[PDB]
Amino acid sequence: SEYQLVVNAVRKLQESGFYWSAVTGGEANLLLSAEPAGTFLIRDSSDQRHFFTLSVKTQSGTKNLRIQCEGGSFSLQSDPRSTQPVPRFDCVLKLVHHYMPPQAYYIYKIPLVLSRPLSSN
Amino acid sequence: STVEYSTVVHS
Repeated sequence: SEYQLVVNAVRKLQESGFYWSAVTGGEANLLLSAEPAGTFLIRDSSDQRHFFTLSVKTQSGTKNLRIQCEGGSFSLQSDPRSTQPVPRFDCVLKLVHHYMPPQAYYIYKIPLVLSRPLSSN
Repeated sequence: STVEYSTVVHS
């Protein structure tokens, strides 16, 4: 706890296969440019107060959603107009599952839908 | 590439 929880969360995130080290926001755009909507990856944030950012190919182009790490649990940055509290997760696989609806939450009003992590090749 | 940020509406 207090550091072990954080480092264990980071570790497991790094290990997940969703995570792309040494990829910028611009490079995420390139990687996701030719991919179908709902293709996503997690990468390092270039922001001072964030470790990680989720990049997702949406119906309306590539969007970026900062990941919050409070208490060593993960959540996606939430609009204060949310009527529900922010769901939070002790692992990234659960986070990702939560935002995989079948054909649901939205971004400012376009659906946020993850479907498949970006693969190498 | 323009890098656009968003937040999620949880409702």
